[PDB]
Amino acid sequence: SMEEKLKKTNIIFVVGGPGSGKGTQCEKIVQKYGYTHLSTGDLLRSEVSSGSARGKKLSEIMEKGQLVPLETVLDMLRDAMVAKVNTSKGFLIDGYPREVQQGEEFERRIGQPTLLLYVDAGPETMTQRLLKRGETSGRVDDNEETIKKRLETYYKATEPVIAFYEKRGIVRKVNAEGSVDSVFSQVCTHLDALL
Ligand SMILES: Nc1ncnc2c1ncn2[C@@H]1O[C@H](COP(=O)(O)OP(=O)(O)OP(=O)(O)OP(=O)(O)OC[C@H]2O[C@@H](n3cnc4c(N)ncnc43)[C@H](O)[C@@H]2O)[C@@H](O)[C@H]1O
Repeated sequence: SMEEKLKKTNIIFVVGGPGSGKGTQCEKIVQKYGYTHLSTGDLLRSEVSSGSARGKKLSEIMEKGQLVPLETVLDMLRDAMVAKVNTSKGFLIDGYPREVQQGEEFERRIGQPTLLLYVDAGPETMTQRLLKRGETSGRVDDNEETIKKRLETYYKATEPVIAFYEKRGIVRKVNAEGSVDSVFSQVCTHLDALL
């Protein structure tokens, strides 16, 4: 089973706000440590690209800055894991869990996290990076009004996730401000402590 195989492979939740640099940092973790980077947003956007009726409904939700329903995103993530479970040296789950129920369901049905890497940026920094990214086409959810809704959703639903895992004792926090290299230096100090 999935649950059985995953007991021998580390799972790291990587959680931060929109434009926190979480994805950027996950790609550097892959380069250095050779974990599997799975992004729920990337999975959802591929389904938009497919032009399915579901992709249509997903673009509407993402373009409003809201959370896709839990079962839809958890099933896609699960499939992505099954596809790599026999070769993976470890999983970086980027952008899930984004609400407390998402963590509960994942742990009940898939597996338990070793670590939550909290990429902690301020909202002014987040807004700057997303407005900058929005100067090129490709992410229509970088619309300035959608940036605001994404930040609101993050503080309402996603910050409570950090506090939950903090109590459990698995949170390692990095200051997400500064250069990519300076943020990654912190990430490495924490990962090198365990890995
Ligand atoms: N679990 C879930 N449940 C329900 N719905 C879900 C879900 N997961 C996703 N969704 C849906 O999908 C949507 C999109 O989510 P995501 O795919 O996670 O997109 P995001 O919040 O923009 O983060 P992303 O990883 O792309 O960007 P990053 O912070 O790396 O920042 C990248 C930008 O910052 C720049 N940057 C990075 N580090 C920098 C640094 N140190 N200095 C300057 N710029 C930096 C980069 O160059 C780049 O421009 C959600 O809003 C939601 O609707």
